[PDB]
Amino acid sequence: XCYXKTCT
Ligand SMILES: *C(=O)C(CNCCN)CNCCN
Repeated sequence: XCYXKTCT
């Protein structure tokens, strides 16, 4: 998930 550039 890139939800806040978190790109997990
Ligand atoms: C979120 O985008 C992640 C994939 N990592 C980013 C680059 N491939 C997939 N979903 C989160 C992990 N379960």
